[PDB]
Amino acid sequence: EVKVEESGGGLVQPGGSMKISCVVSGLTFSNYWMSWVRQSPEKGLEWVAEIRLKSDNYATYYAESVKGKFTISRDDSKSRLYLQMNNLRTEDTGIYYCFLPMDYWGQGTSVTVSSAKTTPPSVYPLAPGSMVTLGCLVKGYFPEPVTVTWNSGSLSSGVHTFPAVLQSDLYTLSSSVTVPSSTWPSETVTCNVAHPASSTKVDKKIVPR
Amino acid sequence: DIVMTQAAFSNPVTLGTSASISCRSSKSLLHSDGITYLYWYLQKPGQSPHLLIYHLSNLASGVPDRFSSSGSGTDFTLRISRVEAEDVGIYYCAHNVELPRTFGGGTKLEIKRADAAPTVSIFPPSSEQLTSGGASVVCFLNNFYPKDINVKWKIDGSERQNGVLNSWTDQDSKDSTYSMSSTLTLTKDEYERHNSYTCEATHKTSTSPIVKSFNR
Repeated sequence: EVKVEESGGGLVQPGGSMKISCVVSGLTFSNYWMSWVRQSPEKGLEWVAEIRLKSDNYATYYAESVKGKFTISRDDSKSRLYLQMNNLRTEDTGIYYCFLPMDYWGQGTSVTVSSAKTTPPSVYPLAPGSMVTLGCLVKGYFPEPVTVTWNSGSLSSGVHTFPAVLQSDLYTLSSSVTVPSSTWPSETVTCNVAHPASSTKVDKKIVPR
Repeated sequence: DIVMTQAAFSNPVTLGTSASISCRSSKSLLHSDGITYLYWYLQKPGQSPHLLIYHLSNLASGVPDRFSSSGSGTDFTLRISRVEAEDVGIYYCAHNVELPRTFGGGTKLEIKRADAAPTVSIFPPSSEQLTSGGASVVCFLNNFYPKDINVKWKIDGSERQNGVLNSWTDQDSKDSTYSMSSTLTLTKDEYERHNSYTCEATHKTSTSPIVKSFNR
């Protein structure tokens, strides 16, 4: 039905600019108020900008925390909402969601504001020296996020991925998969890792040692 | 400005019994039109927020009738009557009476379930990592309950402390368990100066640790 899908996130240096967007389907975009809400661990959910309709002369509103720095706009013809962000600071790091008050949220796009450089992950297989537990170690990347899937997202049961831990400007995480020993290694188990910031896509097959 | 206040946590709730999450506002959300403009959102682990309740008591489309909400202009209560494992997540209150739009800090629902020992797996460094000059030893402590747990590393029998990084999952939406990874990271050079590598998991489910080891 209603689908809200953000894009444009990434890394930028303090003082820099970024423009993010989202496109909405399954409703008539031009009839809905649009806003941006960001989320971070230290501050929670924070509404930052909102735009009204053509009939309201596209009236805009901003949180005090960002007024002067953010500009919200919409292209009704493309069903696309934008957020232009200037003089970004590290505190502006977070997941930015399109939020159509009050009913709909997007998937989020991640924005990192940092002087550290983008670095792609190194992906390593975790294979053992009824059931068997395998894994992938995803090491040495910046910024977040990565996505980890197994057998291109097909293998979904018995999976969990651990939160990344930052050390020394680089993140490491691992993902765990538990399958019947009748299924591996007789059939293949492959972890798929994507780090969009470095535009990296890596598949690592787990092979017995 | 309106401040929405809710507790970060709630008492762990047994499956099939009721949970109750509170919120309060700094200003009445009861409008002259008779509607109390109070909303509840759930954010399940790894997901976006989704609307549960609008206008204080009305269920969003698809939301189970296990969910219900009541309140005044300033004090509100979300009730989940017979909690399921799928219900874990963070529940946020919000108002719709003014800009800025503000949210509560979120209340995390935890499920109390039967104690479960971890399943422990240890993994030697990959040949790829070794080629690169690195050596990470990984221990998974999977699907245990309750959340508290301790891991100890040993190298050739002696406790090793530094170079170890730990990470804990959120409570699982299917089995209500927790998991933890512990990673010991060494240089290839240091790794190849020792032979035996051990991780030991201590959990309330036994007075003995669960010990996993390999020989290089």
